[PDB]
Amino acid sequence: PRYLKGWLEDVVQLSLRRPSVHASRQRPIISLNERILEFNKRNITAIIAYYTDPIEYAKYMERYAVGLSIKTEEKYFNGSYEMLRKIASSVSIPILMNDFIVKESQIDDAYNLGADTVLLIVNILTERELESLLEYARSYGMEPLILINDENDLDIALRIGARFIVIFSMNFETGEINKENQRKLISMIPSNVVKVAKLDISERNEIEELRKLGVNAFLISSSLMRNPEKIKELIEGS
Amino acid sequence: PRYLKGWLEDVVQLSLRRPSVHASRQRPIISLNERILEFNKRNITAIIAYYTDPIEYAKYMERYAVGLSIKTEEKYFNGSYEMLRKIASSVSIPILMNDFIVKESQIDDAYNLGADTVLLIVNILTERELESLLEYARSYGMEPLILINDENDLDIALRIGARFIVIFSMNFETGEINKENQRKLISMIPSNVVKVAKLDISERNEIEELRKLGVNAFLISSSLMRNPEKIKELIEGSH
Ligand SMILES: CCCCCCCCCCCC[N+](C)(C)CCCC(=O)O
Ligand SMILES: CCCCCCCCCCCC[N+](C)(C)CCCC(=O)O
Ligand SMILES: CCCCCCCCCCCC[N+](C)(C)CCCC(=O)O
Repeated sequence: PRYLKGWLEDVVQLSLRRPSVHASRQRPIISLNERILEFNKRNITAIIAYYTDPIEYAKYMERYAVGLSIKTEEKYFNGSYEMLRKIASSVSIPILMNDFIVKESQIDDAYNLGADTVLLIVNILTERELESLLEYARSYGMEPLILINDENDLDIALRIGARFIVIFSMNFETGEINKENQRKLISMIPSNVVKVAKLDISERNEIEELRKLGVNAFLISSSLMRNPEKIKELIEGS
Repeated sequence: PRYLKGWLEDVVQLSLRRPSVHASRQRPIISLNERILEFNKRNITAIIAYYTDPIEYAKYMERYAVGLSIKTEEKYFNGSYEMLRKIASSVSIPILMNDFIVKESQIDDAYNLGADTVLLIVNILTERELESLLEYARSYGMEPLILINDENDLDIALRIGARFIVIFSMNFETGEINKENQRKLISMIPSNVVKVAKLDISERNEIEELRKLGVNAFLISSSLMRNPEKIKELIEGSH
């Protein structure tokens, strides 16, 4: 990967050592990106539920969300592989594995655990690595969601042929999104790319303008909320 | 302008020396790109008639075309400023003045002759010139149609904030379009740009699939045909 600083370098160092799992999947892959496209056709707002017990939430969100985002990074985000595997086997909507993917065995894990795609982060990989890991996931039938954070990220993402892009424009220190830069990046992205905008639930009212801007789906974090129904009702009312 | 070679250099040097005109516009701007979006909303195929007796042709296509393109380049395309004024004073659908625009006075000419927008061509202009002519056209209420011919063109147009793009991908000596590169370029354009594809009338069967790729309108040349009813009926049939 890249040679970074601080906690990002630590989580990169740790992820490079992530032991792979013995596991086998319960169902075939459900394409997250194509389901988003089918939600667009049917004029249903496509929201990836960004989860931070987890089985209860996944059960509730299954009837409403276009897909589920499950954190598996262990040191800084309290995730686990077993959590993912349990969620993936008892739900039948696409599961996105959310982690710091730096080697091919992590894509094996995601696949063997029941995930339907994985997150790739341009800003921690070389261009060579990103194309190699993008093609490795596709070998399993997984179009990964590629996280872009700035213009250079997007240049690389389009050069290697990414079809599934999530736009952050976030400071990896604080965690705040520059909405202005996010809008910019979204507007530079080809229309044959499935575009996902990262939001917090407090900015839920930006959804409609972002749709008109070309956004196909939304990766929505619910901050400190714990009640799936209340999360869902707050999304619904906007 | 950029440095160029062949006939393209010649027409660009001729255009730098194009005398301006002093006419008075006889009706307000009718926005071509918005009318295109109106047609999209109504599921009416939007086609810009690429005219190539012209007043009879214009009066006839006014009922069906989303807009008209009139050539005003004089030496190679047999166009004239006076033909543009007479057509524009006679139909009520948007008019596109198609020329080699390298200076602001030509945009003045378009406005004063009654055109509703202008063509700008990425590959004959520097980036600064193109951004400058873009805003000057916008000073009159003309969102120009920006012509892109390759990926470097498209990169420059999206950076300056082109909202209205026509995709050619044409060998500028022969006039032949690389069809699969035209489709590549179409798909590289963000979804919120109004997209126009150049077509020959013999390619009218590609319209539906081009709509599916995200194309909003079609700049259709009718080749050698001389009967405007036959031209319309040939397109009417293929839908
Ligand atoms: C798998 C999902 C991708 C999103 C992860 C983005 C990372 C940015 C979030 C901020 C993380 C901040 N923490 C918790 C590590 C604190 C570190 C603060 C610091 O830089 O000093
Ligand atoms: C090359 C010159 C192009 C002139 C534009 C001719 C368009 C022909 C359309 C004929 C109108 C037929 N209508 C009345 C049924 C409308 C068609 C509806 C549709 O767009 O499918
Ligand atoms: C006229 C408004 C601009 C539209 C874009 C022009 C593209 C046309 C390209 C085809 C060029 C064909 N020609 C005949 C002009 C070249 C031959 C000139 C010559 O050597 O006689």
